[PDB]
Amino acid sequence: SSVQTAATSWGTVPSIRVYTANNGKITERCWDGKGWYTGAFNEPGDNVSVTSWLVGSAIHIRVYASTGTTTTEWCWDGNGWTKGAYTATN
Amino acid sequence: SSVQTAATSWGTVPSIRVYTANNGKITERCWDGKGWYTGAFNEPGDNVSVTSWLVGSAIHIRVYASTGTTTTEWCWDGNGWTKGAYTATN
Amino acid sequence: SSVQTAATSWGTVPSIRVYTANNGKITERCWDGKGWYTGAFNEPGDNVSVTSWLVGSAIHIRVYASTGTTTTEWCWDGNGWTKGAYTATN
Ligand SMILES: CO[C@@H]1O[C@@H](C)[C@@H](O)[C@@H](O)[C@@H]1O
Ligand SMILES: CO[C@@H]1O[C@@H](C)[C@@H](O)[C@@H](O)[C@@H]1O
Ligand SMILES: CO[C@@H]1O[C@@H](C)[C@@H](O)[C@@H](O)[C@@H]1O
Ligand SMILES: CO[C@@H]1O[C@@H](C)[C@@H](O)[C@@H](O)[C@@H]1O
Ligand SMILES: CO[C@@H]1O[C@@H](C)[C@@H](O)[C@@H](O)[C@@H]1O
Ligand SMILES: CO[C@@H]1O[C@@H](C)[C@@H](O)[C@@H](O)[C@@H]1O
Repeated sequence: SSVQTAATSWGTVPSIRVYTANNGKITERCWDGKGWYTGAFNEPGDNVSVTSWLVGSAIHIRVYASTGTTTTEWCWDGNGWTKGAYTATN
Repeated sequence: SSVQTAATSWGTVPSIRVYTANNGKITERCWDGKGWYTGAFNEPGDNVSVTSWLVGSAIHIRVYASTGTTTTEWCWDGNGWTKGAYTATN
Repeated sequence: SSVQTAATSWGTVPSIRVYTANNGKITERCWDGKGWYTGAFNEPGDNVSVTSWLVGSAIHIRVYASTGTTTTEWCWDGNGWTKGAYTATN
């Protein structure tokens, strides 16, 4: 019905990422202290969750995008978004 | 049908905040080690996400509240809740 | 019928937990740096959120599981999942 969001943040600036699932597409908005901008994340899904962790100053993000019973993990490790090994039996 | 929640926590006590979206209104329950109480956050939304970060011992919280395609950011930085600069274009 | 997910992570290995609400049941998938495996968490809910915090190297997790207007908190504190004191009046 309404759009569905997930958010994560890191450091003390801070950096924030907000994922929005909207009519079966998930997009990303980004804050690194200098204003909101559109991020590179673009994947299909009706539902989104996210978690992230720092290794020093390098951010690692995992976005979990679901359509039906299939959840697909997407990984940011500094070098673009790549499909992760996550599987489930839903 | 069911209500929809988002949660964040910080420190080692810990402090926890649970946001619940219910029939278009989001409310807040709080734990700081001494029992659950109703927090000050009260905003419209059908969907809620949240993230938080520490700057030293000072907590900062961002709650993302959505109704239809409009997501509104709310900010706690120690001194009450204020509308954030987040915009999307959904 | 789309599933709904929540995620948390900790440390820098990292450890990740992904909770999936699916036809009124919430299940758990786990990563601690080897493969993905099925976790012990199994509770009723149409909606799930989660937060976690470290006390030293010991993980503490709180999962908020909602069915209708009733949100139930589940606690991992290193030995097993136990019902938490969380209440709300939804
Ligand atoms: C630098 O690129 C921005 O930040 C990264 C951590 C990701 O969230 C990416 O999609 C976004 O466009
Ligand atoms: C190195 O493996 C990648 O990162 C791990 C933290 C997990 O998210 C895994 O599913 C992913 O493919
Ligand atoms: C001190 O006030 C309590 O904690 C703050 C961090 C906020 O979550 C606020 O809504 C709540 O009432
Ligand atoms: C300083 O700006 C405020 O805090 C930032 C971390 C962002 O959440 C932004 O939208 C908000 O207006
Ligand atoms: C050791 O047990 C595994 O990890 C714990 C932190 C919990 O996530 C539990 O459900 C899971 O099976
Ligand atoms: C010790 O109390 C347990 O842990 C706290 C951090 C809260 O989650 C509370 O609801 C729970 O019963």
